[PDB]
Amino acid sequence: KKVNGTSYKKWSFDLPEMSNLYRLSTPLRDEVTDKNYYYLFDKKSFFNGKALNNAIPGGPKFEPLYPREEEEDYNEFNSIDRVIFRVPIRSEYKVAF
Amino acid sequence: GNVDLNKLTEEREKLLQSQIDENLAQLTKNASNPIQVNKPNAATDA
Amino acid sequence: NELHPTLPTNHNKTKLLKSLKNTKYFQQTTIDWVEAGLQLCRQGHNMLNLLIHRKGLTYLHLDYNFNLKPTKTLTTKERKKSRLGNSFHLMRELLKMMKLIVDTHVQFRLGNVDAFQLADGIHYILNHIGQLTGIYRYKYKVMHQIRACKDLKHIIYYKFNKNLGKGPGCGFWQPAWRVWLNFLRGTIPLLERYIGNLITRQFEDAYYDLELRNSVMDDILEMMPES
Amino acid sequence: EHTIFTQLKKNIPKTRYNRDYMLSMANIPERIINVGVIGPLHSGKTSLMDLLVIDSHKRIPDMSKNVELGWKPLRYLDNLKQEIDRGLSIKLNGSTLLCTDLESKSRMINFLDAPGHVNFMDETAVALAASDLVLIVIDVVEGVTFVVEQLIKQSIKNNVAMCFVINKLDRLILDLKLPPMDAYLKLNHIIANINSFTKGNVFSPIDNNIIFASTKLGFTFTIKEFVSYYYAHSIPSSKIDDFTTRLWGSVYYHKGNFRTKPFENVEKYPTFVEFILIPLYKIFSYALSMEKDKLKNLLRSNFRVNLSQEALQYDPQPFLKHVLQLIFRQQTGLVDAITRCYQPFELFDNKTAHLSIPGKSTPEGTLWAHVLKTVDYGGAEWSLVRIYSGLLKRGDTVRILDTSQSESRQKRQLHDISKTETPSCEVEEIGLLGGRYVYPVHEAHKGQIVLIKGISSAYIKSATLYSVKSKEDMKQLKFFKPLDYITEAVFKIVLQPLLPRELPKLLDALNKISKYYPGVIIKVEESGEHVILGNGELYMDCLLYDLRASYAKIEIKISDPLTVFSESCSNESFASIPVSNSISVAAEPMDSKMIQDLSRPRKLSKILRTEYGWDSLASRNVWSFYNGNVLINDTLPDEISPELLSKYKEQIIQGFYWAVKEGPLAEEPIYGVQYKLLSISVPSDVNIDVMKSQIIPLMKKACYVGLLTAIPILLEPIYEVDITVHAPLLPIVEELMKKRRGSRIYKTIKVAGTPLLEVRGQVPVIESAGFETDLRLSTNGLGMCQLYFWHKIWRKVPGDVLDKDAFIPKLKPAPINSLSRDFVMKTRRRKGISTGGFMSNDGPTLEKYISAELY
RNA sequence: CAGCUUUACAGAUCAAUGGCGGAGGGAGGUCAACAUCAAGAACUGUGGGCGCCUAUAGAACUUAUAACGAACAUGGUUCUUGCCUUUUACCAGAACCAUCCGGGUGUUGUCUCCAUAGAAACAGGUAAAGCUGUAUUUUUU
Ligand SMILES: Nc1nc2c(ncn2[C@@H]2O[C@H](COP(=O)(O)OP(=O)(O)OP(=O)(O)O)[C@@H](O)[C@H]2O)c(=O)[nH]1
Repeated sequence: KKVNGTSYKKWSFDLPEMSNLYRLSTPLRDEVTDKNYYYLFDKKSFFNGKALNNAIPGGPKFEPLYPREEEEDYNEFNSIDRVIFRVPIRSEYKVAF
Repeated sequence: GNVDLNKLTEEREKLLQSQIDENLAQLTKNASNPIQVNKPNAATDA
Repeated sequence: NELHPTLPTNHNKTKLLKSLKNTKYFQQTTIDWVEAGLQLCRQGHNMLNLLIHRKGLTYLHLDYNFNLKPTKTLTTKERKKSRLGNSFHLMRELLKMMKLIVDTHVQFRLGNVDAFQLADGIHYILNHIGQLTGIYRYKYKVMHQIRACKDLKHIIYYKFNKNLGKGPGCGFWQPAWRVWLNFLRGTIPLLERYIGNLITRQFEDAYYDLELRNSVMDDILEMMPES
Repeated sequence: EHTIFTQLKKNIPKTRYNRDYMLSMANIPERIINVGVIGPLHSGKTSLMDLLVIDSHKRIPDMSKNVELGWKPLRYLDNLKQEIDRGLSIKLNGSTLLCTDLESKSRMINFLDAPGHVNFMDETAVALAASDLVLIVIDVVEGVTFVVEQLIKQSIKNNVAMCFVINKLDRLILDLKLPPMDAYLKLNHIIANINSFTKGNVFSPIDNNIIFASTKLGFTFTIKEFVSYYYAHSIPSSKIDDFTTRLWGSVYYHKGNFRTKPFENVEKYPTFVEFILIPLYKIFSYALSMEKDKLKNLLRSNFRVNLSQEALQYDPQPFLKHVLQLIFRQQTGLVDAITRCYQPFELFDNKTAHLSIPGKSTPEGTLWAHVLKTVDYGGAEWSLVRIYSGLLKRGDTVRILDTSQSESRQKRQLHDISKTETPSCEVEEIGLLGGRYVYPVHEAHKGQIVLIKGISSAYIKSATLYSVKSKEDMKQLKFFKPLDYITEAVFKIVLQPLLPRELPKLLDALNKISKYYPGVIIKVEESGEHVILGNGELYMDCLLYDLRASYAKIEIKISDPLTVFSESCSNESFASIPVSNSISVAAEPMDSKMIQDLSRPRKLSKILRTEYGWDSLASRNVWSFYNGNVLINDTLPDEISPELLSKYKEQIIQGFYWAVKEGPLAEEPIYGVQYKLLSISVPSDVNIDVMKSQIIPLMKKACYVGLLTAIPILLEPIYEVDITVHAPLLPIVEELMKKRRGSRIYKTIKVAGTPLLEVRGQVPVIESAGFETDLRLSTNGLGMCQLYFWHKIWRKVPGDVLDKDAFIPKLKPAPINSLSRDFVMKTRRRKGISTGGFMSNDGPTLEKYISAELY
């Protein structure tokens, strides 16, 4: 009665056995499940990075996904002498916001 | 694909006679082509 | 993969159909897997030979571990005769791979072996196709798969060997196996198609303007089917 | 008229209580509690609201299978794509619920889900303004964080009744795995902290103020509620209150029907622990761990509740949640607690006075409402408005006044003490909140908060709407102040649109942003550089998304993030020199305490001054400050008391105001200065208007001169910084702090019964720039930073401005003394004051700066 | 310790009214065949049973989003890198279609185990199950 039957399609347990199984697993699949661990390592984050052509030192890199076209050409906006470079502004940021 | 001419074809079918078809004027090379061929060739007869 | 998902819909599977309607498929012989594998390998070997026969009968001959090579009479004409297709080569490679895994199982079943060695052997097979046989010579999208497998192996080995243990002894073939399965799945249909084509060997930009010219002419002709 | 209404009704969830009844109730005040649920980031206030919504409704539409089961939380009041995807509640989308009490006196509740994340205090502020009770929520684990304390403080300003909800018992039961005694102790500690944070009142489970909860597992209760459910069988009705009272505190219960002696014998486990916490623990353990049959039996016996056939086959967490729900019934306890908290209407008057000056109301003759927030509930712009008095019917034509036009109006009224209504508004439709629908209604009523659809055109951010019928009525009327959007903006961003063919579109969107997000000082600058002061990064990002996706749909360039700096001095002034095209003035740096006071009747003023900064009588007499910046303007020469030229001040200080607004150094506002007039050489030939005009420039010039004299500085703001790290990652945090320029660790507060070192701090907003992300990455998903500005704490940008040598590198960050100047120069450039890629600062007038200050 | 409801019952008259239906199974199968696929589901239409449930079929709008499948391989064309110059065969990134490899849900039928009446209650008895209960100022001393 812990399964549907010999088809082996649905399964349904009690606790102690499950616990035991989990314990057994522990060496193999110790994925650290504090959600926050994956800040800037979620699929969404990765996608964002890809569409921004941006890395995370651990994370993957790609072909940039849009035409890499610069030519902003230094207006009163986005000049060197107007904006102030106190912060280094890493890629880590660019995907995180 | 080939839709814009179907109507035209239909019209043609409707209109023409056999006699008319028989007397379609065998066409003259309005951009006098063979003369030009002759002339360039003669100029550049190797 | 995550970025580009894939959708299916209504379908009727092949194996089930075969089981049901088609003779001469009688069914459900509960084989020890190894035996079945061996049988498959044998059949694979047979099939290639058959295919060859159907073509111009070649000088080359297969090993039972499928490593194709020429017997003798190495000439230009011969080469021309016996280039055949990359699909065929790929199939052969696949068969070889199967044999290798099946052969390890066979070895395990008999003496001169171990269970640990079996797992390790399997791992070696999977995580080195690049060593053991070239499918990468015939369909290079195998190469991607191979690379992936290698990466997986690498991941495992650090994961495995935190302790003093370091060397060839390691099982855990699962993710590699999965990868291989996926690859097979990707490749099967094309292979099947190729096979079908082979068997059915008796039965079956700027051109636009030209096409227009032709089509219009045809239409005109149709319009006037006179004397 | 009717058909449309019917259609609207149809496109909505059908509710367990009758909507008609609710509407009827809303006619009658004292039956409408406006509550703002408000807390720290991820308290679970939204979740709680969702629970309430669930309880209310029969079936909810988007309520999928998983949510029902209880894996994913359902935030019914998330609504918007932004929010659904983000994980943060990001605006004020509440709802209106008829709820019964313990003893079912039905009462309609205008609930408002404030966001927790600090950078949206704007929304929190709005909620506070709206709400007369404020359901503070707290995470058990993170404890009473500084944020909570701040909220409490700022709620006691408002002012409001503070019901507390200690949410996340589940986390101390399950995650921290506290012994029940330990848990109890922790709770007590939390309560104590809360009390401390509070000035006047005292908070405890007794007297229905605390409400213990866990929204993940989906159960809230008060002690009283618990007693009602599961301690009425065992005891008579006379000794129930007494029992309840006994329940909380250092009190024990050794065998005796029904005594109960304080202290004590043999075994521990107090009354609270005994009759509540322990039970909860048991429930948890049996729900997860026990064989099911036994649990079922227990639940049949001890709680009188039946597990269905399906419910037995649930997975543990969901199952646990279900069990909890079964136990503690649809959350009336919370409602009861809220009711108990709200006095009511002793506070209400005071609150209204605070919002809109003291005085007296006028019910029948005129209706008045506080247009609080503009929002986008159902795509289109609505206005959430609290009708304070009177009743606002559909299609009524209504007066409006943006709380910019409020102080001025008041002044005018005072002066007064032909008819002139300045703007108007046709009220096209009105309805209730909310979650995922507006329930449309004809009548707005004195007490209830409602979304109105006509209100927008005239107003932006906050407003007062009304409908008078007389001069007397008008006279009586008062106008709400603008909301003290607690945090106050700092964080700068400059927009351009990528293809300026669509500047107009951007502008349009920008207006919407300003309206919809009300903590958004959007200055349009002279040089086409449209500017946005957000609270901070995340908020700004959200706003950008709203703009760039929804309210505009354009590729929109975005500057690296700046901050507003402001102008102040270190030393006092040394030479008041006038200017002519004739006044001279000079300024002193104010005392820190005084400044702080300012940030948070002449005789009275003098007294206050004396109390604060040890100022003399003369000093007290002289002063006349402005702007809430803050600067102080002193009339302190010798001749002015005999003179009637220095008399008539109302005109004179216009110039000063202007100066304060836009300084010398950066045209970036002045702060933290006590100005002193030293001479006003007015000629014989008056021409009064002309003279006034002259003064208006001249005063500004004088101020500038004074500032220059006083060794002026740009002040950076500082972000006060919460960091809730796991203890052994504090060194990492410290390292991180060290790595950047400005930063400081004031106090490492160990949170009670957790591994979380709540390590408060200071960081200059400029050098923040995604600091949160940096913190999180470094600390491997531990220690959610929070940055904020409630304090309005500014500071020196290190070093001396007005030094041409300064620094080495252009592209890189500059050193600290050097930086003193660099920012200033860049600010100037941005403004359009300097001329060139290489330039300097100096202040006229005159005489070559007094011959370079006499060499 | 009282009440009514239900089950087992004993023999009643036996109406009587209600219920129960004038009785059609419940499992499961690496058994098939047949549809129909994110769950929605509002809302409208029409069924069948009572402002509303249960089936359907028509879009709205949803959020899909993480998981029809906590799975991931492969084609084909068009655009774009790049091998380059080419047949494959490809590097690596788009777009839109398709291809396998798996899946549920009901409609049915068939094969292996578990079942098992052909109708009961009225009037209240027996036995159990399910809920409801100590006068001195505001209810009944
Ligand atoms: N362990 C635990 N988690 C909870 C509890 N309540 C809520 N959560 C989780 O923590 C998160 C916070 O819930 P929300 O309601 O989104 O928080 P919030 O009050 O909306 O916070 P804002 O977004 O700032 O308004 C969710 O992902 C919940 O699943 C609780 O009592 N215990």
